[PDB]
Amino acid sequence: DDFPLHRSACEGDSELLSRLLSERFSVNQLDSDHWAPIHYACWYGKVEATRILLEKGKCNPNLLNGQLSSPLHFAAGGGHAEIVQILLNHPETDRHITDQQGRSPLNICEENKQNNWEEAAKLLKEAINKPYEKVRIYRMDGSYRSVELKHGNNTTVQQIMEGMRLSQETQQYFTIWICSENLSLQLKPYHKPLQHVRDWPEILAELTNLDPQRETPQLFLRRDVRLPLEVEKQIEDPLAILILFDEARYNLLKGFYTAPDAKLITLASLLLQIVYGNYESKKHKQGFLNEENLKSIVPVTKLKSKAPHWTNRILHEYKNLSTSKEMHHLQRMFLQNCWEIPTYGAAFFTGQIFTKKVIPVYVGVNIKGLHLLNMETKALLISLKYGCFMWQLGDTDTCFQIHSMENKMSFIVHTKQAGLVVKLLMKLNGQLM
Repeated sequence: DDFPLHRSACEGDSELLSRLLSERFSVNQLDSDHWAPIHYACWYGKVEATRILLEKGKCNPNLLNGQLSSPLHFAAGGGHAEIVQILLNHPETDRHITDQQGRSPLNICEENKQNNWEEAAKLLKEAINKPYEKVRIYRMDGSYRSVELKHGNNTTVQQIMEGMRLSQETQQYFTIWICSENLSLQLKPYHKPLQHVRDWPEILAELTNLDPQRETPQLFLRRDVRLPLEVEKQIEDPLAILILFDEARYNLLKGFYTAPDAKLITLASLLLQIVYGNYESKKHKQGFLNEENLKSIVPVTKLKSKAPHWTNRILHEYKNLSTSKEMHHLQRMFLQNCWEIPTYGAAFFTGQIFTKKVIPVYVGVNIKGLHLLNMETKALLISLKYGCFMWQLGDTDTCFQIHSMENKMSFIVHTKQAGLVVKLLMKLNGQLM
């Protein structure tokens, strides 16, 4: 390895640097000096080399050295004003970054007094006036909150949660998830969400067989999968109720909540009361529950064949609600009906089982146990409470096995998320010592 991408950067050969990027050379590879190409470019003041690496190369502007220094330190340290301009204009830049010795870019700049250090120092000082960049944090009702990014893309989940306008009690129920259409991951407090967004094609590559160009990740506020059901039952905060509710309704409508028709009807009636208020004879009597507004109160998996024969039982239970009142009281009742549902609060993973035929399955894990849904129909294939089964990862970490102590059925789920599943099973089981 000659490290030609690195050499091209400090030599300032733009055309060479650009071509090497297209020829699939990595922008975060560290050479034998533990330096990435952006470090050479910023140390030696190669303006155009840094610009191409940040833009075409889509390099992390805060990418650390082997010795934990940043491009901004090298840029400012060498007094390369124009490169400092560029880095500060990058949306992901962490302007509160510190090196291995807790020094700021300004500290190095003012000390070394190299080149255009005076100009670089001005840019750094009046960069404090700049408003921070903002990331969108979505809820399951489709809405979102713009949160200020203190440390650019180095901003952690915990720091983002502090940016959420949530009290200490409404906050303990939720955390940040990174989710595309067909992969959802709950992040830990120390994780950096925008790095996961950045590395999303590689995350999909490790865990799924999905097309990265057909999946687009976003950040979500979502129920903590670790939240004990016994703790949730004590909840009484209106905002915390609303968020859990909207997420519950979301799972309901998509068909992830499996239950007898009586339960699904009870839920539909509660949604009618919650959305439309009290029942009135002129409005909702006949022809009211058709395809269009049935779809917002019943599972989509029941909308075609099953729901059209529920309309009268739904109207009855809806009428009885009109003859609780407050909005968060009603939504709590909804959750009360959801809590007894087997797959409530579950994280879902995708996999396959092989009957020696090939059945694609959702793998659900919650504080209750493990659950398998047929991927197309969302039908509940198997539901196992903790204590009633055991799990074991496969040789390759590409599958896992489950042993039923009573049903004595053993089966193997094939999935590249097997590691995440086994890890999560262990954690949630341990909460029940």
